[PDB]
Amino acid sequence: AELTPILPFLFLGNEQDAQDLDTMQRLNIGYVINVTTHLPLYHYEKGLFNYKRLPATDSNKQNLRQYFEEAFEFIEEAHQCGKGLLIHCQAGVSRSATIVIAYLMKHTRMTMTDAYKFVKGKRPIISPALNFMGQLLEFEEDLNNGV
Ligand SMILES: CSc1scc2c1-c1nc(SCC(=O)C(C)(C)C)ncc1CC2
Repeated sequence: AELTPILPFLFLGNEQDAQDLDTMQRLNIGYVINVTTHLPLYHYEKGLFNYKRLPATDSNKQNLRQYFEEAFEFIEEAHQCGKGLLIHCQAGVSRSATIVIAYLMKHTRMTMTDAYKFVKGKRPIISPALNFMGQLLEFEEDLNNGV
């Protein structure tokens, strides 16, 4: 089990990490973002967390930018209510790390590169995806130009 803490209230993991109900509970997690389409929402039957599925695939054509602000609003719900969010996808953490970096660019004032470094220092293995890097570049331009 390896639930990396990015911020005190924001956690990053893969499929295997999201199946530990005992560690999720120890970290005061009450929100879960599942950035896959086929995986189950783990522990939905226990009525312990609030969930959100961003239905995405690890494809070169997948748009994750459409989901950014739907996520940012679910993250800020947790930030305010005093609970933790787990954004998880699959082994490479390509999709979930993309959203994590995006939030750190809009709500922390970081640049894309500083965000990537911040996140790689805590979870050292984030496998690459050129499709998502391009979307972050566009997002960085949109924020500096007030959009
Ligand atoms: C937006 S990434 C970025 S910004 C500056 C650099 C990089 C980078 N990223 C990656 S892996 C991509 C990731 O982590 C996901 C996109 C899947 C979240 N390999 C190499 C580099 C070179 C240096």
